[PDB]
Amino acid sequence: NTLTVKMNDALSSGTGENIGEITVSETPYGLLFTPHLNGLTPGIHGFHVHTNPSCMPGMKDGKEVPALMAGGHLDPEKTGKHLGPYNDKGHLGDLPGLVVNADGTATYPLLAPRLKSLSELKGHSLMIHKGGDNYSDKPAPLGGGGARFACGVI
Amino acid sequence: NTLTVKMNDALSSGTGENIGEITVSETPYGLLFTPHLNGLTPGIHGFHVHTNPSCMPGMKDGKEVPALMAGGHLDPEKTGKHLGPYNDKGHLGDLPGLVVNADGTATYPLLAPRLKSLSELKGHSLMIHKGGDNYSDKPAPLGGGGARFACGVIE
Ligand SMILES: [Cu+2]
Ligand SMILES: [Cu+2]
Ligand SMILES: [Zn+2]
Ligand SMILES: [Zn+2]
Repeated sequence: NTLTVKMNDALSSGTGENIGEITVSETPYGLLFTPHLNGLTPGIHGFHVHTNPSCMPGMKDGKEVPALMAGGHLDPEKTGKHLGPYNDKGHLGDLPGLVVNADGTATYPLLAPRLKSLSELKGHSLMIHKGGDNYSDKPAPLGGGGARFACGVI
Repeated sequence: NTLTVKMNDALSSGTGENIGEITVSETPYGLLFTPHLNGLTPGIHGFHVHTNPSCMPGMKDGKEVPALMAGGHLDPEKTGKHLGPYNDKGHLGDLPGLVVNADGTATYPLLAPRLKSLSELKGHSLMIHKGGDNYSDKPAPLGGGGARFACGVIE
């Protein structure tokens, strides 16, 4: 049982290059996200599930913002707080930071214990930000992920 | 709720330099291993709990092998299979691969959902191998961790 999520670079002018795909599976402890991607800045990237089934860019006060139409972080309990994949009090869509190797690839598997079923990701999207994620709204909001680099509807 | 384990480079002649410590904490989802290490090769390293409370070098077939006395991967139900930290059918000691940044540091926290109490780690050891870990015995046995680079013992 799997979900193959294709990921594409998000541009302010639209959808860019494909950079691989992410395969999600169920384990006795939660959903496992096993990436197979390339062309990413080495390091740890914010990685979250967003509300809307779209990666389309959008205008914000007159400026085009990449993958803006994705909406915010999946948060069916309107917590309104970014606390990470290990805190039952924040965004349910908060996944562990994506690990990007030194050669630009991402292969390290990520476990999101709070997510249990493949039906929970239906009608949403997976996002990879430019920045990292400190699993909090301080000092920088939303973990400090900043701009949206790549996105997948799934 | 916390546990600290000092890690030391493993050499054939004995215990080497200290490279920091790993703090283990209990969470509603299992044991969390938060490393504070340095002096590792960038990338992903095999990271597992080993049976024996020892990091001393041993010898096997003509050579001195670093931290050999630590024994094998903690496997209570003698599965004999290295399936990773999310598979109940393998080594209970199988932790997620250790993430080492580009500057040789290790800080990325690792969650091992299969362990729920600090007590389960008592009388064992934590191991950091030279190679990675694909959570399988194929193509290479034991996720391909290979040689033992650093080790720490525990109560
Ligand atoms: Cu996000
Ligand atoms: Cu090992
Ligand atoms: Zn969030
Ligand atoms: Zn193992």
